[PDB]
This record gives sequence, structure tokens and C-alpha cells, in this order.
Amino acid sequence: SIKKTLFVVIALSLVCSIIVSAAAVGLRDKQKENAALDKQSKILQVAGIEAKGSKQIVELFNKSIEPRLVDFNTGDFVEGDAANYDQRKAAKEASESIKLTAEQDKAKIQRRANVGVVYLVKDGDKTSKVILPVHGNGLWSMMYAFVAVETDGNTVSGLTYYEQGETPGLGGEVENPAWRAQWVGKKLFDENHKPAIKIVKGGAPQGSEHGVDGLSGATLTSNGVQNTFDFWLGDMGFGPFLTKVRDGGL
Amino acid sequence: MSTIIFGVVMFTLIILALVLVILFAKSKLVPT
Amino acid sequence: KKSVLAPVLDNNPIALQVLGVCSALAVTTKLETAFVMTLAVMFVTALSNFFVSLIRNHIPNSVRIIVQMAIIASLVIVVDQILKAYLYDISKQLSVFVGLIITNCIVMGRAEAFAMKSEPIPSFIDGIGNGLGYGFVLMTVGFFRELLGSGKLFGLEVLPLISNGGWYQPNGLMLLAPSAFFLIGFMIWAIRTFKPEQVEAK
Amino acid sequence: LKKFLEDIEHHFEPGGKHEKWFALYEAAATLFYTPGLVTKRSSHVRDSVDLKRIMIMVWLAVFPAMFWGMYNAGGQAIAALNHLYSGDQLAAIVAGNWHYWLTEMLGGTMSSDAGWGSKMLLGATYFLPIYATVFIVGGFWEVLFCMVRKHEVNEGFFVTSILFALIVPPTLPLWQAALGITFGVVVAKEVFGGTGRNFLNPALAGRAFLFFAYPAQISGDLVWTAADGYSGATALSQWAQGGAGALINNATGQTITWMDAFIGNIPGSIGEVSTLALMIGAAFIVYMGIASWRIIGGVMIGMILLSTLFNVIGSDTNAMFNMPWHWHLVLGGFAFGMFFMATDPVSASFTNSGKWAYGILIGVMCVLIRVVNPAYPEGMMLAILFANLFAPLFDHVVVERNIKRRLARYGK
Amino acid sequence: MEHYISLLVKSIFIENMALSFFLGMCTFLAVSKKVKTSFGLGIAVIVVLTISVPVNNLVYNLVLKPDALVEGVDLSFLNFITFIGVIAALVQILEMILDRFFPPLYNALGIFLPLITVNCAIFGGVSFMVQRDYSFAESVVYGFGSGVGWMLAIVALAGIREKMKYSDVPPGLRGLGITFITAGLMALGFMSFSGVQL
Amino acid sequence: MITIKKGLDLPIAGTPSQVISDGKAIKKVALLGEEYVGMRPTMHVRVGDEVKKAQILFEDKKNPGVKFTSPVSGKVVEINRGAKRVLQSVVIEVAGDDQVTFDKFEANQLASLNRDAIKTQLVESGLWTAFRTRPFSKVPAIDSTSEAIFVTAMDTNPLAAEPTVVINEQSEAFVAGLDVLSALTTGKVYVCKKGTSLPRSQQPNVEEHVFDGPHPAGLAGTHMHFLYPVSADHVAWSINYQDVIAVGQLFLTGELYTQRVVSLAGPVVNKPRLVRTVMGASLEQLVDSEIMPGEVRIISGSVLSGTKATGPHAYLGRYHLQVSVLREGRDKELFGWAMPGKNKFSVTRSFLGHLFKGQVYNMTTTTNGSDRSMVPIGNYEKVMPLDMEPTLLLRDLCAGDSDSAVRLGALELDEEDLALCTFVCPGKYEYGQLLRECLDKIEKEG
Ligand SMILES: Cc1cc2nc3c(=O)[nH]c(=O)nc-3n(C[C@H](O)[C@H](O)[C@H](O)CO)c2cc1C
Ligand SMILES: COC1=C(OC)C(=O)C(CC=C(C)C)=C(C)C1=O
Ligand code: FES
Repeated sequence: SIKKTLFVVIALSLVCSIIVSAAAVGLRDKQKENAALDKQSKILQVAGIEAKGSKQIVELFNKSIEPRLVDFNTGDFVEGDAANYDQRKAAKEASESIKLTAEQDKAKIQRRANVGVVYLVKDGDKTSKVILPVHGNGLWSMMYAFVAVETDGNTVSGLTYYEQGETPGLGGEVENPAWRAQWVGKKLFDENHKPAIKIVKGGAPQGSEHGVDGLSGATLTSNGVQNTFDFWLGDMGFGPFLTKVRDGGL
Repeated sequence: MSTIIFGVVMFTLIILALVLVILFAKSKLVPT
Repeated sequence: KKSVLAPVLDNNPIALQVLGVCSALAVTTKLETAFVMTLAVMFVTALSNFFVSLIRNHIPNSVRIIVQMAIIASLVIVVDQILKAYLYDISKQLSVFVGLIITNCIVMGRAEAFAMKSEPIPSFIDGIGNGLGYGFVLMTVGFFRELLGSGKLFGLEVLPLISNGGWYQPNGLMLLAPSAFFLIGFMIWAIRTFKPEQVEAK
Repeated sequence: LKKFLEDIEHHFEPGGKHEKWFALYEAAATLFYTPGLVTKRSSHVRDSVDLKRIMIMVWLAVFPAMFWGMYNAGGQAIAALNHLYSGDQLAAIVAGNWHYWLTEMLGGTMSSDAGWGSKMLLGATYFLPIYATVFIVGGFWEVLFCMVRKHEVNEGFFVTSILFALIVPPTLPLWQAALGITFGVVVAKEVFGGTGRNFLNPALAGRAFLFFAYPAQISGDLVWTAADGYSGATALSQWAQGGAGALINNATGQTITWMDAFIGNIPGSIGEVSTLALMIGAAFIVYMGIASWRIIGGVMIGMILLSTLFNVIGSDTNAMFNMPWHWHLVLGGFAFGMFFMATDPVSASFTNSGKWAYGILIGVMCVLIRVVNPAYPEGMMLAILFANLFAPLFDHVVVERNIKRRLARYGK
Repeated sequence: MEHYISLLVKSIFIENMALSFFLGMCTFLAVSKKVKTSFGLGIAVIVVLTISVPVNNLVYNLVLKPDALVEGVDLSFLNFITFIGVIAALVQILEMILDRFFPPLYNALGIFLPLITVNCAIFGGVSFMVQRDYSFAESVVYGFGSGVGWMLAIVALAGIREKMKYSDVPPGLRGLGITFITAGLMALGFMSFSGVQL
Repeated sequence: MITIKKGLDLPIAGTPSQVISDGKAIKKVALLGEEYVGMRPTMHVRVGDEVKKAQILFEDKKNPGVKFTSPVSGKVVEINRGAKRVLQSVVIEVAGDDQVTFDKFEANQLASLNRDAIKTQLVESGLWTAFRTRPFSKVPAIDSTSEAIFVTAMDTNPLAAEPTVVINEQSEAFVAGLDVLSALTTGKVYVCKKGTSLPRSQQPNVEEHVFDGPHPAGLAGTHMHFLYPVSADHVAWSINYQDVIAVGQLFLTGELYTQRVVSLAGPVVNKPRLVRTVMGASLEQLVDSEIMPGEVRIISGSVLSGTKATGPHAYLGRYHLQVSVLREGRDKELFGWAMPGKNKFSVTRSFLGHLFKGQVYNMTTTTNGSDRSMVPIGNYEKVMPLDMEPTLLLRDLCAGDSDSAVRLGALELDEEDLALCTFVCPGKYEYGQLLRECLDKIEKEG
């Protein structure tokens, strides 16, 4: 009884474990590249690069995009494994992130990683754009976006929200191509270099350097978008980094 | 293949521990 | 052959046996997740029944559940690893419900009720049949939820949304959980209208 | 009329050529004349009250709210139109919308000096099509279910239809109103067997369908005033943004006083704005014994306690924390739901002790959703639907205590 | 205590396991015929969930999480087999304990244990705990709160179904069909808490 | 004193004058077979047979040993039967004065009589059927005992006779009957009355309790709920005051006492008054020449709980002490449900009638509406004085859930206890019939 019970359990466990372990280890490398290619495809899209096949995405990402670490406090580049840096995981660790106060936490993120990752879009050997990952709390969930900025450090080249959970008809319009097209050509800062991008409720004026139309019937999500850019363009975000970029960096 | 070997050992040991606990509990609780 | 098609309408796992309800509510927001979940449940149920029937004469009764869940979980782990490697986008949408295939009442229900007392080949057929009935509900519910909540089928635009210059305003409630309860309930009303023998007595 | 009804009676009785329409015939014949039936068993005499009179008193009790709502809806629309447009631009707007030029065709005016007749007429053009669509679509479902199950049409749909029409924005599309009433009548009421056999409020279940299925047409700043191109927040939305100081009517530039909200000079749902009109209607049905004062008392107790608790706690970020109880009373659909929707006897608790707990739960939930839920400025519909789920549970607690007393022979 | 109290309220009303994540529906729809039967099942779910979540949290953090035993070895692929194995063992042990020393408890809780041995509600709660990376104290609060929320939903459904003794459901919807519609209407009410960022 | 607040007194016109007068000569009487709960008759007589007074007519199969005896001396003329051959009535035409005699005692020794001797004399005389048990409102088994016997010395029914007038005429018989009941019971005797003085028994186990308030203050079910709660293991007996008088006459004179005093009343009665009559008297002959013209309904018992006395049922009931006559309300009114209702009575305040407090109503048999589902506007709680949840109990009766109804107190109730609930029901449910079906199901499975 006991001998038969243990023999069956041990034999069954060994066979199951071997199949499970082989599948988990053999497929592990392909699993981690699928996660990478999902984000790499999104960064290529916001940068304005056409890529359809998985191989095409990999070759274009390596050729055109160079990830680099940036320290938020100083605005200087930091040496590290940029392609494998996880900013979200670093934001949840006390040794690699700072807790924000009520005054500073405009976007309601409650924490901020010490060092972030930016993506330099290079045409050959000269940087043409910089991709800044920003995030801020919406009405229902945290919203993550990529914003493409020209080398002048003021002009927006494109925007793409790649992770949001707002209502599809109200708030989910952050992914609407028509709304995203409005961000092209806008200026992030005024002549005093203060953050000046504004989400205008009821529709921005047609000729405007800083105004972007708000989401119809979605004032709360629009406030989340406005707070997101207010924080990340401030001194606590990419403020000093964009100040150095506009001075002749990159 | 250290991960595979560790996976095989831990998978067997976890199940064996669960089986032994149930058998010990049944022997010490269920009347006979 | 009749054993394959019996769990579709005569003995439907969800409409009659009240098994597998949890996944039917969650994953049916899209046809792509409903189709993948259908294949995964059909794959796991058929193989779990097959392997359990092979060793049905040696499973100790004291730890019978542990032995059965060791086979069921191992198959689901392999399915989860494969989905992460080849269907990463769909696997991310399925979230925790890939793991919940282990606790799906259909998989354990058929393994205990049928596989323990049947030959492996009929057990494999029984698992395929119950997967077809389970999938029939998932695809039917997923069809209405996706078409009426997004105007799309498998991501292909069938009804042009007004936000994209179309004419159809998507129904927000179809993307919310209460619609899944309603659709299943009315689906049962339709099945038992054409199958009066399934009507519960008062 | 009476002779015609008697003559055609044999056609709808079994064996006649119109047997399948028997349900419709009794709905019409009994509508005009009493059935003329005598008792068959003990209690050879009966009380004069029946379901028809109970439903008709509630239906009449909302008439003051209905008429003021049409007057207020027109007044808000006309004021906003003259705030935005003038001269030829206003003339083009009037010609482009059939509500506006129909009002001017029937002797009314869209000018800023329009009288109460023009304002009520403009509100009528927005409310009557909604009420007609709700009545016809809902009535078809009620009759169809009764014909299939071979039962007489029970009363209560007149209350459901008029209440649903009064709790929607004046700009609601007609096709959405048809879908909303269909969900409320069929899913919430008819699949359970009709009047008296459901557990969920039918009118609010229909409104919850529109709330979540098509939130763009039942929320925001574009649906509460029936003026084309006019964007304006309401008092609950404005208070959530900037507290008491933010209550400004942009159509006229005047602050929203407490008396303005109490009388009903505010935008919102058609029949919810006037708390005074709802009080008059509620007083008549509470006095008649149709509406339960225990439920109404419980709602007030719940709202007063929780709102006072929020005021004492205070918040330097959420302005909804400092709203007093009397501001909660006169804003939103609190008064409408408390007087005419929380008092639905079928959806409420069946015990007097349960009714107090049922009412308190509604009052607590309504204030909670207003204050600590940022997505929704109001929570009365959600509060009542939530309390409909626990209404049987309150009864279960009460009866189990009663059974325990009985098993002890009531103390012998 | 505000952090733990906030988590407790979040797991009961904001993220109710039965009416916001809809796990365990099979036993939820079936056993909800009677209030006392549902009340007994709900307590059993609370006890199993309050024990299973903290134990699996200890196992995951000490063994299965990356770099737990040996640096560079990730055994997270064993999560599924380990979690259900612990749950399947603890439930069976409770049957052997209650039926032996506490016959009154075995009638009250033991008779419902076989149903929830592999129920989706227990496994789903453990999976959510791993995703959210709770601590041990948070695991106890989350496990207890999830069970209370699950018990609250099934008892509320049981009271509704007992009230429905007077209903006139059509034969096609009688039984399972009307129960699905009832639970869908209950989901609408619980959406009142949706949007509360607690 | 126990005061009842919840309840309703019907202000129906035609109240009787509380003066006893001689009634019409009654030429035939009958015993109604359907008014006894669970009674399966074994006939001991045939058509044409001549029967003596207090001679057994039929026996009960389901209650062995119980004898139903003739109230008068005469000839069996007809044995009416209905659907499934149910015994409707056994009619005897009055002719002669032959009778069966029994033992008679003195008033001093009545309280010391043996219980078996008392039971034997009551059963043989047929007076044992006056007792009804609670629960189930059945005639008690001859071998059973009760620790509580309730004497209904009051009547709050509409148009009911005042018990004070009848008891004062038969004070000696009433006290003698109480002494017999005191020896019969193993516990106590509860004489439930109003504040008016009544003749008193000197026995220590006979207790007078005063009940005040509107209907149903006078019902035996209300008295039991407040003095001796009943259940499966606590069975009480009830008996009305006029039957207590008959018990006293039986043990004092040795002869069955079948005289009754019933109130003849109602809107269509020309002279409402108390009339002397006999048990089971033909209501067609009693009511002859007493009613205004038109289609009328004659009711044995009260309007709230009584038997439609038509055809084979046109005889005074065993437990009925009044005869009510009403018009048949067949008129159809145009928008009658929406009228202000100056002359319409209601427990609610939806009509102008309640604004006139001193108004009496010529109530007819109209239903005032069609049958509908129950919508609980709270009318039941206003008329139910017992510690029950009326709305939830009534839903169980409509749903047929006998087990839940028992837990909610259905065993403590009779049909008359739910008469007010039937009256005020907006959905026009008849809860008396539903309760009896639940009680029949409970007994069958017991
Ligand atoms: C005082 C009162 C309030 C009512 N309130 C509502 C209501 O808010 N919504 C509704 O659909 N029906 C309402 N009704 C009608 C009816 O009672 C209700 O639809 C029931 O749910 C029908 O079973 C009400 C009826 C009364 C007498
Ligand atoms: C107010 O009471 C009511 C009626 O008459 C008085 C109805 O005819 C009807 C029936 C209506 C239709 C459309 C058949 C209802 C529902 C009702 O509530
Ligand atoms: S499928 Fe989840 S409990 Fe059955």
C-alpha cells in the first residue's frame, strides 16, 4: 500500500517534472524576446518608422533606436544595461526610487524611479528624436505613453498611449489616431522654458502652439493627461534632461 | 541544465511532502 | 460519433452541468481569446482524461486528487509556456485564467466522472466532446459580445464605429461582465426551448 | 362605450375569433369600467383599494415634477441659446433644430423674453417624444409577455414608464430610450413573472443599462441642457471641482443659491430638479399609505449621518467632503429616488425593521458614491440597485429573530 | 491600521471575488438555493482562503520566487502545480480534523469542504496575491477579505433566490437560466464601487 | 388587560339591536359536513329515517369515536352531496319531541366530576364537536387532553351579537359550563372577555382575561397568542360562550340544549336584532320576510369569515352565531377605480371616506378590482396584531411553501385569523383557502 503509493507518486512526479522543466527552460528565451518585441514595435511606431514583420522590427530597432539611462535629478546619462532596465520594477523598490510628496505628486504615481530610460532615434549617426516614456494616473488606471520630442527639446514629434484602461468611448480616445495627430508640432515649453503644454477643455484654438483638444465628455481623463505632462516636464521629471537637450545635447 | 535539475527535484519534493503530510494526517486522525 | 456531439447541446457542460462558468464570463470579450481558451481547455481535458485512464488502476484512493491535479496542472503549465512563446499577446489578455484551467470544473469533472472508469481512447473522445460543448458556448457568447461591443470579429471591423467615421455606436455594457450573465441566461432559454426535456421541474 | 365592450366580450373569450387578443381586451375593458365581480369565498366584503388606484396615485404624484421639469428644461435651453447666439446666428440655429422651430410654429418664441408658455412648450417637445417612445416600446413588451403566458396585464407599467422618462437627460436619443425601457421591462421585470414578482427596480435597471452601455449620452457637460453647442456642468459636478463657490450658472452668470436648487432652477434630469414639487407629490402618497415613511425616514437618516461624518472628518483635496446634508437633499436625483424610487414596495424590504435598514443603506450608499467615487457625480441609481440586492437579506435577519422568539413561546 | 483596513474594504466591496472577478461561479450559482446552506459554504470559503493565501505566500517567497534558493535559478514555472497542491492538501486535512475533533464544526463547515477543494475562488485569490506581491500580513488580510466578499455575494444571492419563491419564471428560464440573469443584475449593483481607488 | 392596536373594525351599516326577540318558526335544520376540518362521514341514517334529538347522524372516519348528533327530532329528508360525493348537509325536518337523555348532576358537584365521565357524556351527546383544536381547528380526539381551554366570551366580528346579553340570561348555565370545563382541562380555563362584568366561576383554574381594542381582539387565535402560544406540542382547545351554556345545560338537566341566539343584521335587513333560533336552522326560513327586495347574499357567520348560505348550504353553521345579509355588488362603474370615493371604505387614506369618521357603509359583495399579484403597500401590518411578519408569511402561503409558513407561525392561525388580510389585499387574494391547503399538507406529512 504505502510502497505502491509512494512509487506511483514518485514515478508520476518525475515524468511530469521532466516535461514541465524542459518546456519552461527550452521556451524561456523565446518568451522574453516576445515581451521585448511587443514594446519595441510600439517604440518604432511612435518614432515614425514603418515595421511589419517581427524580423523587420528587430533589425530596425537595433539600427535606429539606442536606449540610454537618464538620471532624473541631474539630467545626465548613466551607464548601464538600458535594453534590460525595468523602470516600473525599479520604481517599486525603495533603494532605486523616491517617494513623492503631495505637492510633487501631480500625476498621482506616489513614487518615481531614480533613473529612467530614454530612446534616442538616430538617423545614421546623428540623433533626430528622443522618446520619453511618461505615465500618470487616469480615472480608472495608470496610463502609460511614449512622447517623441525633436532635438530642439521643445517640439513634440508624436505621442502614443500604449497602456490605458479608460472607458473605450470616454477616455479610451487617447488611442484615437485623430487625437494623437494633434500633438504633432506642439511646443512643450514657453519662451520662459516653463512647462506650457495645455489640454484645452471644449477644443483648443485651431492655430495654437501649446493647446491640444481635450477628450469629449472625458474631463477627468483629460485632467490625468494634463497632470501627467505637468509632472514629467517639471523639475521632478525630464525637466533638467530636456533643459540640457535644448542647450545642445544629444 | 541546473534549472531543469532543480525543477525536477523541487517538483518531486513538493508533491512528496504534500503526499506524506496527507498520509500522516489520515493515519493519525481517521479512526480504524 | 454521438459521444463527440452529445456534450454540445444534449449535455452541455455550461448550459446543463453548470461547469466551466468562470472562464465563460471573463474571456468572451473577444473571439480570439474565446477561441484560444476553447482549444486550451479541449487540449487539456482530452489529454488529462487519456493519461488518467491509463493509470486509473493504480491511483491510490487516499491521494487520488493530488495525483489527478499533478497531471492536470502539468499539462496546463506546458500550455501556459507555449502560449507565452507563440501567442504572447493573447496570453497577456487571458491573464490569470490560463492557470485557472487547472481549477476548471470541466477538466476535473470529466476526469473523475468518466476517465477513472473508462478506457483511454473513449476518455480522450469524452474530453474532446466536452471541449466542443464548452467552446460552443464561449464562441456564441464571444460573438455577440465582440460584435455588439466593438463592431469587430477576430479584430476585423464588421460594423464601422462612429469614432472611425462609421455609423455604429458600440454598446459599452457588452464589454462589461453583466452582459455575459445575460447572454448565457438567454442562451439557456433558447436551448431549453428546443430541448424541452432539459427544463427543470417546479 | 359600455354596450360596445359588452357586445365584443364574446369575441375574446375562449372559442372566439379574437382569443389571442384577450389580454389586450381586458387591459382596455377594465381600464374604463370596473370588472363588476363579486366575491366567491370568505371575506365576502373587500377593501376598496386595488392595484389600479395605487398605481394611478403614484402616476399622478409625479405630475407637478413633470410639468415643472418641462418648464425648467425649456427655460434652461432658451437661456443658454440666447447666451451663445444672437441675430442671424440664432435664427439659423432655430431653423436647424426641429425642437426650436416647432416651438416657434405653435405660437411660442425662442427669444430671451419668452414666457412660461414657450418654455414649457419647448420642454414638452423634448419630453413627450421620450415618454411616448418609452410607453409604446415598453407596453409592447408587457403585452407580448402577457399574451404568451396567457395572463391579464397587471398594473404598474404606467408608473415604470413615466418614472423612466423623468430620470433621463432631455437630449436622450429616442432609440436609446427604447433600448433602456426594453432592458428594464424584459430583463428586470418580465422574465421574473411581471409585477410583484421581481426583486430589482425596473425603471432604475433600465437607467443603469443606458448609464453603462452609452455613458456619453447620459453623462458629461453636453446632455443636461437642451441647447445646441452649449457645454455646461451641473451643481454636483461643479461642487466636486471647486466646492460651494463653484456653483455658477454660466447660462446667466448668476450663482446657484440653495433656493434655486430647492425650487428647481438648475439643469439636470427632466423630473429631478424641483425638490419642492417632489415633496408635494410625496406628501400625498405618504399620507395615503402608498409610500412607506419608514423607507423615506431611513434614507434621510443615512444621508444626514454620513454627510455629517464627512464634514467632521474634512478633506483639503476633495471638496465633496464639506457638502452639508441640506445641499445633498436639493442636488441631483436624491429627492426623486428617495420619494418615488426607494419606496417601490416590491423592490424594498417586507418588514418594518427591514425598511429602516433598507432606507439607511440607500442614504449611506448615495452619499458614499457622491463623495468617494470620483467617476460618478451621483449615486442614487447605483445606491438603490445595490440596496435591492440586500433587501431580502434584511428580511431574513428580522424573521430569524422572530422565529427565535416564537420557539421560546414569546416568553411563555 | 489604515493600510490594512483599506485593503480589507477593497477586497470585500471594491474587488469582490464573486461579483467583480466572478471566480467560483459554479458553486456560486449551484449552492445558492438556501441561505443557511450558502452561509455554511461561505464560512468554509473564508477559512480555506484565509489559510491558503498566507501559506502559498510563504512558499512562493521562500522557494518559488526568482533568486530564492539559488541565485540565477527561477522556479516560477512551478507556481501552478505548487499552489493547487497546497490547496488540495489543506482542504483534505481540514476534513480529517473537523470530522475527528469537532463534529459540530464538521456539520457546519466540513460538509462543504469537498466542494471548494479545487474551486476557482481559492486558486484565483492565490494567483492575484502573487501578481500583486503582497507581504505576509497583507496576505492574511487579503485572504480574509476575499472570503468575506465571496460569502457576502453568495448569501445575498441566496436571499434573492429565497425571495423568488413567489416568482413566475417561464419554464425555459426556470432554474439555471434565471439564476444567470439574477447574478447579472447583482453585478450591476456592485458596479457602484467601480472607480473607487481605495 | 391586553390592548390591541393593530386591526380594523368594519363600519358596515345595519348593526343589530342588542335585544333578544323570538325568531321565525324553523321547520327544518341540517348539519353541514364541509364545515368540519378533515371530517370523513360514515352515515348512520338514510333518507326517510326518523331521528330523535341528540341521536347520532354520522360518524367521523379520521377522528374515531366522534359522534355528530341531530339537533332536533324529526325525519331525514335529504342528504346533499357535491363534487367527489362530499357530504354537503344532512337535512332533518322538525316533527315531534323525542330525544335521548343523559345523566344530570347538581351545580355543587360539577367541578368534581371525573374527566373520563365528562368526556363520555360530551361525546355521546354530540356536544364534543363544539371544541376545536389549535393548530388545525379540528375536533379533538376523544382520548386527548389539553392544558388550555379558551372560552370566547367576546365577539368583535362586524354585526356580531353582544355576548353579555346572552350570558346574563343563562348565568347559571354559563357558570355550570365553566365548572365542567375546569374539571375537563388538565391545566387552566381562559375566559376571554371585554371589560364588562360577567358571571364568574369559583374554581381557581378558571381565569378571566380582558381584551380591548378592535377586531381581531375577540378571536380565539388572538387570545391564544397572548396567553398560551400554540405549536405542534402545545395544543389548545377553543369553545364559544353559547356552547359553554349548552355544556352547563347538559350537565344540569341531562338534555341536549340546542337553542341559539344569533344576530340578524346587514344593510338589507329591515330590523337588525338578536333572534332566538336552533342549531343548524334553515337560513331560508329564518331570513324570510326580513330583507329588502333585490339580489342579496345570505351569509352564515360574519362577512369577514362566513359561509355563503345558498342551496344545500343554506343552514346555520355549527360555529356561527350570526347571519349577515348583503347586496350582490355587480354594478360596473366608469373609471370607478379613479373616483374620489366619498362613500368607499378602505384601510388606506386613498378615499374621501376616511375624512368622515362617523360614516357607515352599505358594503356589497363586490371585489373592488381584479385578481393581481401581491404588491406589499403595508396594509397587512396595519391589521395583524400578532407577533408575526404578515407580508412574508402571506408570500409563503401564495408560494405553497408549507415548511417556511410553519416556521413563520402558520400553525397558530385559523381562516378567520387571516380574514382581515384577505379584506385589505390589493391583489384580491383569498388567504383563508391558501392557509387551509398549507395546513392540510402539514397534517398529511405528519
Ligand atoms: C410607491 C410606489 C413606487 C414605485 N416606484 C417604482 C419605481 O421606482 N420604478 C418602477 O419601475 N416601478 C415603480 N413602481 C411600480 C411597481 O410597484 C414596480 O415596478 C414593481 O417592481 C413591479 O413589480 C412603484 C409603485 C409604487 C406603489
Ligand atoms: C395605472 O394602472 C394601470 C392601468 O390601468 C389603470 C393599465 O391599464 C395598465 C395596462 C397598460 C397597458 C399598456 C396594457 C397598467 C400597466 C397600469 O399600471
Ligand atoms: S469553472 Fe470556476 S468554479 Fe467551476
